[PDB]
Amino acid sequence: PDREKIKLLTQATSEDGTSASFQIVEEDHTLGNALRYVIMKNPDVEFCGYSIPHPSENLLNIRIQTYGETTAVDALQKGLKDLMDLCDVVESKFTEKIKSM
Amino acid sequence: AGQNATVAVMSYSGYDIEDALVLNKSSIDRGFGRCETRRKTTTVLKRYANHTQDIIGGMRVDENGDPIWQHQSLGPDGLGEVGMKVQSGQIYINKSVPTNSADAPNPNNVNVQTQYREAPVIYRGPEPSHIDQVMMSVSDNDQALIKVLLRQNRRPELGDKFSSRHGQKGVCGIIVKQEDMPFNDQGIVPDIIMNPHGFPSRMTVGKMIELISGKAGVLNGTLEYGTCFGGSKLEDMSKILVDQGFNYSGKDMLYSGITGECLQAYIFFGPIYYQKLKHMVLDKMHARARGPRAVLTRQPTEGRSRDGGLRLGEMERDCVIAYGASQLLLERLMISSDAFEVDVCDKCGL
Amino acid sequence: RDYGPQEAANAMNRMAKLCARFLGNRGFSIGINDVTPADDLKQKKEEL
Amino acid sequence: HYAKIRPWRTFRLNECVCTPYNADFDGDEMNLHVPQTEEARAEAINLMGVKNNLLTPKSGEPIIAATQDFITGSYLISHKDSFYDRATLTQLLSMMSDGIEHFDIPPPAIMKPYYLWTGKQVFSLLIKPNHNSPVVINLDAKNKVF
Amino acid sequence: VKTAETGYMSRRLMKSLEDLSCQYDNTVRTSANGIVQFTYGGDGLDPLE
Amino acid sequence: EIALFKYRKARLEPGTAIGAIGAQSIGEPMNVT
Amino acid sequence: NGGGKVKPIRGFCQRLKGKQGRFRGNLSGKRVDFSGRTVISPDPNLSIDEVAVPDRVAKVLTYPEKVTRYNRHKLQELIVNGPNVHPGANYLLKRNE
Amino acid sequence: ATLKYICAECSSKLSLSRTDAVRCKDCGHRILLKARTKRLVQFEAR
Amino acid sequence: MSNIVGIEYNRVTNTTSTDFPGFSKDAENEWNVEKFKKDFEVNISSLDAREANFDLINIDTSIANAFRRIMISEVPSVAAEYVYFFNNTSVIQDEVLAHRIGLVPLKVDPDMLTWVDSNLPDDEKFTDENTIVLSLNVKCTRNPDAPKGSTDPKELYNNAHVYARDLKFEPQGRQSTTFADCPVVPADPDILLAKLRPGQEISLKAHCILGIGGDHAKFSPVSTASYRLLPQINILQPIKGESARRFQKCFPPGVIGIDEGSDEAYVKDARKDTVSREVLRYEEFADKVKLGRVRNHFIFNVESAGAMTPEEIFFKSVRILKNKAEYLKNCPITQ
Amino acid sequence: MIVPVRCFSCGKVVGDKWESYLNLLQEDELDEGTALSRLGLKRYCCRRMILTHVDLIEKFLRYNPLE
Ligand SMILES: [Zn+2]
Ligand SMILES: [Zn+2]
Ligand SMILES: [Zn+2]
Repeated sequence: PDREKIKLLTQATSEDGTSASFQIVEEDHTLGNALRYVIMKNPDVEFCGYSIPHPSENLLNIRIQTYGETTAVDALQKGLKDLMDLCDVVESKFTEKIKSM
Repeated sequence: AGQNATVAVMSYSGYDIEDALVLNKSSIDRGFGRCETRRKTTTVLKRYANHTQDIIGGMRVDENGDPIWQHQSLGPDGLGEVGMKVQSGQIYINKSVPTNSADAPNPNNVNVQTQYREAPVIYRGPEPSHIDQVMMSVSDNDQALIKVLLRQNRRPELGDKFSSRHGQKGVCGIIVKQEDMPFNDQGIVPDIIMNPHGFPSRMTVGKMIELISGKAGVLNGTLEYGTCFGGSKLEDMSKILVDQGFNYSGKDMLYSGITGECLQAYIFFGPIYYQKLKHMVLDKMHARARGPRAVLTRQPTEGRSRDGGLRLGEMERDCVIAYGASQLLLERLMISSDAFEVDVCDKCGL
Repeated sequence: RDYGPQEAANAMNRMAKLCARFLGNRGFSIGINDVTPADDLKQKKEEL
Repeated sequence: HYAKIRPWRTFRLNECVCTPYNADFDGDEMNLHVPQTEEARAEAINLMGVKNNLLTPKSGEPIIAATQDFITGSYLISHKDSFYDRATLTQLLSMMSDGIEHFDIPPPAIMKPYYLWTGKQVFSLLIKPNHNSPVVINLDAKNKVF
Repeated sequence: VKTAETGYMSRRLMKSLEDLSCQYDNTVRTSANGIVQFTYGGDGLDPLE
Repeated sequence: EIALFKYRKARLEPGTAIGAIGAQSIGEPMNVT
Repeated sequence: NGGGKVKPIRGFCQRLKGKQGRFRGNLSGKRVDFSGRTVISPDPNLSIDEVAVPDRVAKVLTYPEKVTRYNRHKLQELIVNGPNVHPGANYLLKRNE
Repeated sequence: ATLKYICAECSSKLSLSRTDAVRCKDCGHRILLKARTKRLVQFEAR
Repeated sequence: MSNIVGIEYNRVTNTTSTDFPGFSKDAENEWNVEKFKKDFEVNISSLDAREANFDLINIDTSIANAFRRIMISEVPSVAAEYVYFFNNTSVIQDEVLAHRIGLVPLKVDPDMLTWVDSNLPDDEKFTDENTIVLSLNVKCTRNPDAPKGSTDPKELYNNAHVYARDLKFEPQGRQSTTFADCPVVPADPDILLAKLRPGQEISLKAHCILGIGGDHAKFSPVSTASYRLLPQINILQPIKGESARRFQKCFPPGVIGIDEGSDEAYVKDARKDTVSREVLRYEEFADKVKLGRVRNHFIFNVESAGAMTPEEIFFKSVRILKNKAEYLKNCPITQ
Repeated sequence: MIVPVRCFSCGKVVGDKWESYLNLLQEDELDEGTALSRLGLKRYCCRRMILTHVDLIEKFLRYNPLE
């Protein structure tokens, strides 16, 4: 339950899902590029970007401004666990083949 | 003098911009472009007309078993030794001279010919160095002479002049981690990654050929001749390259250091010989808060080294007047410059 | 000349902070054939 | 300048302001000052400061602007032959201002043959990224190579 | 060498003109308050803006 | 509103030093000279 | 004497006259304290109207502050770090001067 | 050896008294250098 | 376009993924799985002990690209970092010599250890099952056997070339008894650390510790890892005969193949070509040929230092990302 | 001074190969690239350092303090 992972940025977001900017400390384009592809194929998702402010320090902004219907964090949760399902499917296929050689 | 370093001409990592090269970690980590920097500080030891030598005495060792940190920079000899990190503030030679050494000797002495004002010289600088070698030896006049050499290796930190040996004279830009900047097929990752815009206006295609020749020679397994109106010509390399599978144009696809997709234009990249220069930043970066003042003009001292202060020239100064800033002059040319109060007399002002 | 500096230069900073990644991500470079004249023109100039 | 502290060791500015200094980087050694008394601070920053001096007087012209990369980079995104999709534009508009902003998406440059947006748009948002963006602009002129 | 002379020319070119300012009359004056020009450029308008 | 606005906000306001900006301004960077 | 013609017997009207001679470069041209010097390197993600000043000079590059009111709850702390780490101070000057 | 130091040319272990002379013994050659300390020393490679 | 990147002489085309239902009036391929689970597949090229190669299919750029990234950087590994010396006289400066050691690979299974705290000091730092340390000391000995001159400086001088095999190890309490079947071994036991000659000696012990590759390449278990993005050459018209036999000499040897003059030039296989694209330089092959590479398909291979089996590398690498996302969701976001 | 154990790009272990290379050049003189090619060097950045890196330590051991 570490209170430092990501933070809702009140500066960027307005209200009610829609725009939400979540700066992930201690992470990189691995999770960003990996995740955006997942996120955008959730129907409600509209603008899911990310960037580092600068490689000169480790901080990672991720960005979702979407429609009404569901809520910002709900996307990141949903498609995030979807990215978990990715991981399982990956090891599912891969380790199957390799143990079967 | 230099490295043979692989590069990809590209504007990647907009930290690049103008002439400013940019590098690869897990390469600098792998030993790319590293420099042992050696210096020496001699201290002459001469006898003084009082006939008392200038002495090396040292090794205090209070505290029950250790010499104080400031004085912990040695061993029982009383002088610097091999293989020690020395942080600035320490003693890399302890030189004790008699404070009466310059006095007028008389046809008498009794017991103490000591009276030493000891002036050991202190390593000063931002970053630890090493004493790996020292010399006690004599000059011609038969006097003790000590010479030590201090060294520190410099990982090529941000802001180092890197010549491309073809005329490209540039600073190392913001050091990339690893993944960022491309990799391509066999996964070969460029080391230096350099802006194209230098080539059009500086208008030098010689390097642009040199890269071709480089990717060639390795692939045939040769060094590559070139010389004025001579050396290996270009066309031959084409076949030389294509047979082994690289585009004769000397270009290839790469893949996004970040995104991991195809790069939207073929990139010209390969081997080029680079080199590292003097004017290492760590030498050059210079700053003060309140530094010494010179007795005659009572104000900051001259340039780098001794200590700081920087130059507002007239031609430099007056630029502020175009903005007409009253106080910026005062704080700048007065309150922070020479802080003084004259006392005068209304009647007959003096 | 319209909206004043603070938002003006802001438009710049978002400009650059765009390009410095985008230029890089897409990629741009030179290549020999761009400098190299391809057959053709060398005959024209060669006469000229 | 408002000074921001960062690691390593050197002076680092935003390249668009190079042209006043005509700094080629390379060996160039700047001269860094901090003031001491207060009134000189508000003086320098709020008068002599960058944004105020954004135009250079003699020409009555904005000396500071993008050079080199940022120009040619723009020329690629600006270029007519380009396009962008929902993803590509998204991550761009992100990378344009690293986060921190609400946005709005103008209708797609094209339609039933998929959907896209062109550079002219995605750059248009660079000027007016949002609703609440007070930067309503009309402009026209010749560039060079016309 | 041209940059040499040019720099010098900026020094001197300043000097004779080194102090000239605009007063609240829209009348540019020197310092000791002899008047150099009445309405600046017949305009009074900053070439900058 | 725009025109006369800018025109009014375009003026020398007192205290800005012209001579200096002119100083800075000039120098940089058949037979006749 | 000497008399191999030592050149610069001159000490005075000189020391007041040209170049490093005071009344231009050592007086109107004063070499001023509280400064710093380094080479450059580009930072685009840094906004315009900044300069990245490296922490290592910030440690020695200081600014005068008169504490007031609002200041303590920052400044009372800013001491507890001390000169070593960056978000801190070094010199203190009391009200009793 | 754990004694003090070495020649320049002759290159042999040699000690010295306090305030005696720098000339080596094995060789008449004057200059000489100092052996590396038997004391421990530490880096971190990275 | 149909997972095939446009390949041209002056440019390349058709890049970003483009499978998601953002950009299409017909909105399809919206996430799910099953379509993907049952759709996604994989192949294996071959394996080594120290190197792996295989084939991947039906996924995007990103997650694979991440796998490369987290591979070359984030996967933890154990290597020498901190260095101890008992003197040294040798010619290499002890700095460089140090920088040489930890930069060598070491074959030992990670996860046999833990991470080390940054905080706790001194002896607390390097402890038992959380730590390794090795030592080497050799003094060169002039061999009384000197059959000739200018022979190898071993026939001159015994053990004048220090190798990785020369690197020995000190086990410790519970540190010894656990690795009995898996003693530490230094990658390639033959590597030149230093050269020297008699009267010269080096004594050292440096700590091999777990680390993360992104921070230093000496922590990379992976010499290199890359997905060569699979090309697909598409052919047009019979175009047979002599210049068709030339048409393969245009490309690398395996490439296409010549069945018969009438049976023209048939593709043997893809993936044997560097996409070096000079069917586009001669231009008379142009309209009868086109080029392509496939987004959905990945040539992939991994050069691993030899520490562990590279199949373990990639296999772990994903699970690290699983650990990452799983770890992340469970943490609530502050407001 | 001695061949870096890993290259500046791949960082594949070079160290073993130098000796085996140099011997493979002296014993059985053979074409450079091909040597490396049948020594197992493919990547050219990996390759440059075997085609390059003049050894300075052997030319140093001429000079040594101890002799
Ligand atoms: Zn008086
Ligand atoms: Zn001797
Ligand atoms: Zn390599």
